[PDB]
Amino acid sequence: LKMDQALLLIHNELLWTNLTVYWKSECCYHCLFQVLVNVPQSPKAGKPSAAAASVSTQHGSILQLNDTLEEKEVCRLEYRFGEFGNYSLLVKNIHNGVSEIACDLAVNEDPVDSNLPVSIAFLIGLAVIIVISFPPRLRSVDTFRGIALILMVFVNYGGGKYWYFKHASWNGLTVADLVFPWFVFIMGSSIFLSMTSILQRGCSKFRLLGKIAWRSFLLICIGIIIVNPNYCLGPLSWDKVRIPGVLQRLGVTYFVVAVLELLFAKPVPEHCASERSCLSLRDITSSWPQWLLILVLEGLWLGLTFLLPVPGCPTGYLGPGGIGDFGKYPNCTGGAAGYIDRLLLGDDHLYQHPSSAVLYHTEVAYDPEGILGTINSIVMAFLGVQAGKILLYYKARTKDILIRFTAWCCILGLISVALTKVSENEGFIPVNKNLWSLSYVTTLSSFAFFILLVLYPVVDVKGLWTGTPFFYPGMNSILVYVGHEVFENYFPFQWKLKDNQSHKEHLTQNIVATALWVLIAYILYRKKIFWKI
Amino acid sequence: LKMDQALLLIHNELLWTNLTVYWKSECCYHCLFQVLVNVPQSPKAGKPSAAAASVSTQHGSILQLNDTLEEKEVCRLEYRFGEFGNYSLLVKNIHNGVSEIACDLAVNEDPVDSNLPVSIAFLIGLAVIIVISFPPRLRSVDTFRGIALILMVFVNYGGGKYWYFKHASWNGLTVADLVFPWFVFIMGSSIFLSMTSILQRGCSKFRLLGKIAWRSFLLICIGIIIVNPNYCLGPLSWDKVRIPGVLQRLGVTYFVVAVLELLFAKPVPEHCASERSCLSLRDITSSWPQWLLILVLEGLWLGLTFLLPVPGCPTGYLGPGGIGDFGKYPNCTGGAAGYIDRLLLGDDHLYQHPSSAVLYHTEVAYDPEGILGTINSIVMAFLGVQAGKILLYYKARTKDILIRFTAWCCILGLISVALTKVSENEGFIPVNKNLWSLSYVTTLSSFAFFILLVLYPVVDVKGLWTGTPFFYPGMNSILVYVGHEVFENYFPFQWKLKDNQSHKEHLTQNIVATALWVLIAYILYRKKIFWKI
Ligand SMILES: CC(=O)SCCNC(=O)CCNC(=O)[C@H](O)C(C)(C)COP(=O)(O)OP(=O)(O)OC[C@H]1O[C@@H](n2cnc3c(N)ncnc32)[C@H](O)[C@@H]1OP(=O)(O)O
Ligand SMILES: CC(=O)SCCNC(=O)CCNC(=O)[C@H](O)C(C)(C)COP(=O)(O)OP(=O)(O)OC[C@H]1O[C@@H](n2cnc3c(N)ncnc32)[C@H](O)[C@@H]1OP(=O)(O)O
Ligand SMILES: *[C@@H]1O[C@H](CO)[C@@H](O)[C@H](O)[C@H]1NC(C)=O
Ligand SMILES: *[C@@H]1O[C@H](CO)[C@@H](O)[C@H](O)[C@H]1NC(C)=O
Ligand SMILES: *[C@@H]1O[C@H](CO)[C@@H](O)[C@H](O)[C@H]1NC(C)=O
Ligand SMILES: *[C@@H]1O[C@H](CO)[C@@H](O)[C@H](O)[C@H]1NC(C)=O
Ligand SMILES: *[C@@H]1O[C@H](CO)[C@@H](O)[C@H](O)[C@H]1NC(C)=O
Ligand SMILES: *[C@@H]1O[C@H](CO)[C@@H](O)[C@H](O)[C@H]1NC(C)=O
Repeated sequence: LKMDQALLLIHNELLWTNLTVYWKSECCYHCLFQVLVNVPQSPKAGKPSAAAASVSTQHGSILQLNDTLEEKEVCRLEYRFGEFGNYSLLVKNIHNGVSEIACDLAVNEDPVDSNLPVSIAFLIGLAVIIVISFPPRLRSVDTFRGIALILMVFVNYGGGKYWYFKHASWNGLTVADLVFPWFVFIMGSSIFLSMTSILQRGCSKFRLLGKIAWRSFLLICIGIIIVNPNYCLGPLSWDKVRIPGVLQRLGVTYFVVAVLELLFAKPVPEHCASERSCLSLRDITSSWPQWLLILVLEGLWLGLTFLLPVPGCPTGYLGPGGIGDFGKYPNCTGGAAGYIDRLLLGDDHLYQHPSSAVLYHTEVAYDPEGILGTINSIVMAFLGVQAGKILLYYKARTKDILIRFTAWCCILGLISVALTKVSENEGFIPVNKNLWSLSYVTTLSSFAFFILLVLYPVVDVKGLWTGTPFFYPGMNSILVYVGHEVFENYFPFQWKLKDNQSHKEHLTQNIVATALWVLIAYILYRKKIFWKI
Repeated sequence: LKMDQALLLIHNELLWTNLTVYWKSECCYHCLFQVLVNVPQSPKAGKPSAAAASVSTQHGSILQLNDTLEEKEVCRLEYRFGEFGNYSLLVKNIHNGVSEIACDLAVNEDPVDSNLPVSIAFLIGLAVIIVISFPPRLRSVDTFRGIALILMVFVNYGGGKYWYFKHASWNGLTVADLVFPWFVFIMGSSIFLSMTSILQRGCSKFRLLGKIAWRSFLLICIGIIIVNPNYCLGPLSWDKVRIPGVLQRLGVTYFVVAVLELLFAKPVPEHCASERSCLSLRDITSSWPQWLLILVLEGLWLGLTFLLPVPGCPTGYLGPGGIGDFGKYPNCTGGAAGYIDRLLLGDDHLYQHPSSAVLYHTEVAYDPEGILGTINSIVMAFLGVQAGKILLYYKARTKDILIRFTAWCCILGLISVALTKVSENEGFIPVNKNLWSLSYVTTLSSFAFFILLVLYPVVDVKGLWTGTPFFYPGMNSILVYVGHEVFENYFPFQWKLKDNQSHKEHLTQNIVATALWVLIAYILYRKKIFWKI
């Protein structure tokens, strides 16, 4: 018995009905019934036949008995199983009245509760906090980036082998999905904050364009050579290299938004601040040509995804392949993004095993961070640029900045509610990390606005907290990222586990590895070593 | 047919003699005859039986036919085989006179000459040189260390799969063996050069001892955690960790010689220089107490190796195990060093596969850099300290320093000749890297004295060469070492080879990797980034 399983042995007593047991989870959307076990017929009178099977306990189970010769369903039960439990399903015949078939399930051994280590760890963290309590840079931006870094290091090392510290298979939001867009939002803000400071004191655009180009080139080089390939399985060879990647995506969106802001730059007006609703939206109207291009790119993304003809697959398709959507479309994982990507780069230059495979059973390859999602990344980086413009235009009165942050958060939350139709698998556009939906960027940017609204009158102005954890990694992000990608298997971060089937046994190791990375970040702050790409 | 092999098919014509073919290489010392092929008897008249076998071409071959039923040797031939050649051995019966058995060997396909890429590469290097031609630091020490670093990076990546760019199996000296002791000699010199400068300007011994201790601790930590374990094969676990290592050895010898010089330090006498033979050996007589301890440690090493009783093995044994020494002692790879090491640390905490295994066929484990060789490392580091004392005592006249270097080189060369008895496998103490012989340290220190004698009136005084290659890696040694140990499988250094059986195909890749490391060292010099443990 492995993790998230429960031995289910079935006893069948009926004289002459050879039985089939089917299975399907409760979360899987429009999924066919596969097979679990085929119990044998009662060989002799009063000596029932028995079979053994294993059922997953991560989500609820639907179990169907359907016979072998015929189709009439003998029984169905829908129930939820706990980890490492002897459960006993009995199917019998009811003597009273007409002949009837009934199923009774009895627990032999009780299961084991699995959220106890999470509870214990979070109370111990609260107790430790209770014992502990008794060209300027901006503190709030650095604090938020540090929180994103500790979440990324913890989730990428290991979630404790938990399903809610892991990317969802399709059409869902978890703790793991939240981390990546916030980096893009911070990156756009940092673009505006750096660029306004360099253009002042005297500089040339010809000077700055080389810097932008060189940064983009270096990021594209670092991702392909170092981060992507697995160098334990063999020497690197072309026709087997993965070109799409996270650093290439960051580099291309950085190049586009940086050049686009550099072309249309205007000096910041003095005494720009006014009372609320009396500004005349001067921050908005100073960016008049650059909004139009972003609208054209979003119109292109909508039109391409919904209306492009694709051979074999339906023309606009958002669902998974394989078993999902009833196995009518057994390829078509990507849709119109997958066809575009599988006509230019190739099919061998893509990520072989996607997240959707484990539940939806899709054979064909998909890349989470490839082509046609870059447009939405540019849109969200522009939103971060918009936040950065707000901070430097109106920084006389605190009340003004809070009003803009509140209004922007409410309007983005309203559009993401209206598009999502407040569900998970329904609506015009669902929220999905793999396709980089407009709903996805629209819901996480509102959370970023709310988090900045909470932090700014505490960590940055009129201090009530020193923000002491979470800016020490914030200053050095690229060292931490390359460090955990290169040094992942080394001894202080990882060691051999003498029980491989415990959530409890993994969680402490991942927590210690995250704490060690925070300690390394703290040592480098005191030694005043900062590296910037 | 793989590298360094040659297909040898044998034709036997005799009517009734079933034959055995034996094999033994020409370099292997007191080695038994194993089996190569068992050809079958002539089944019919005039229809000879045939067999196929492969013979290695790295060294010469001795081939014996000895029959199966009896013992009378049918024939023997001793010859040298070339790579990838059809050779044809015929054994027949001579009709004339008495019955006689003769063997004739005829070449069907000529072999391929294998030193052509080395010749081509070294002429191309000469042609490139011909095209190219038309608290102070000391330059000569840095230049010598850089040469040692490029040799170490080239040999450790790959020798071109050549036997003379690789450690010898036992009792031998190659290009690969020379690299490591020179680092210890440079290290001892750098100890004296730093220590005399820090004691002047005002300092305390209590201040310096912590620095020495901290450096030793860090080196011991770096070697065990990072350099030794192979982290692709599994997570690290104790009872399977290798404690002996190169960095631990450097750390312990550094601690001993640094503390020993710090205890007995005396200020450098002004106007110490004199005419040759008129100094009264003042450099020698200022170190009077510290010579005695080194003599006691060397006496301990000699007495322990020659006279310690060891169970099962002979009491003082220097030979290999397995097949070597005629298979009389089938264990006893280590001797009295192996027993001492296999009684303290363990047998699981040792290096599993030694260099001697491929030719001598030894099953038992040995560690090249463990316990009881540390004493000789301390002796050679003290010799480097002695060279450093010569440079600062007598640096008024150049002629004086040259006379001391010449005399020291001649006396060490004379002792290493007298001990080695100018042979390879004979003498009282042979030269061996694995046991760290007195002969080994005595012969390489003389070469270090000669190389310093050549470099010092050229690179350091009265320049005729700028030493432009070989000091750029010399300043940063620890970064280069940790860099090639961690980044060994990455793309610019290594790539997939579409022919795996060519010396020519490997050599270019290793040369390019060495040149890239020299380029990285050059970039860091201009950027003025220097790190010191
Ligand atoms: C599921 C997953 O795996 S999610 C994967 C995502 N995780 C990653 O780590 C991806 C890698 N990304 C990164 O490391 C970072 O996002 C970066 C470094 C590439 C960019 O983030 P940035 O905010 O731009 O960082 P960085 O510090 O390099 O910023 C560069 C400039 O911004 C400036 N800056 C940054 N923060 C601030 C601030 N708070 N105030 C003012 N200026 C700032 C810097 O001074 C610098 O300007 P300069 O070079 O002109 O002096
Ligand atoms: C087969 C194989 O694999 S062989 C394996 C061996 N190869 C290796 O790379 C092993 C690793 N060893 C090393 O990297 C080096 O030997 C080291 C760094 C550990 C030590 O070598 P060192 O000569 O001591 O190097 P390093 O530069 O660190 O020397 C430290 C001190 O010497 C001083 N120094 C070094 N060279 C000189 C010089 N020419 N003149 C004056 N001072 C010098 C430095 O200034 C420093 O003094 P400070 O810290 O007080 O300012
Ligand atoms: C089980 O039987 C039901 C009803 O007869 C039928 O609808 C269903 O397709 C069957 N399941 C499978 C997997 O054949
Ligand atoms: C409970 O599980 C164990 C697992 O080995 C099994 O042997 C035992 O038969 C189960 N109990 C019952 C009543 O089946
Ligand atoms: C797509 O589905 C077909 C069956 O309709 C299958 O044969 C094919 O192998 C699938 N594609 C891949 C890449 O496996
Ligand atoms: C081969 O025969 C010779 C002479 O009869 C004998 O000395 C030798 O031991 C034999 N070799 C082997 C391996 O038996
Ligand atoms: C030469 O080598 C080839 C290798 O395939 C072999 O087939 C051929 O028979 C050899 N020549 C002779 C004359 O045996
Ligand atoms: C040492 O030799 C004996 C045979 O004499 C052998 O059984 C043993 O396994 C050898 N040692 C090792 C470690 O293999």
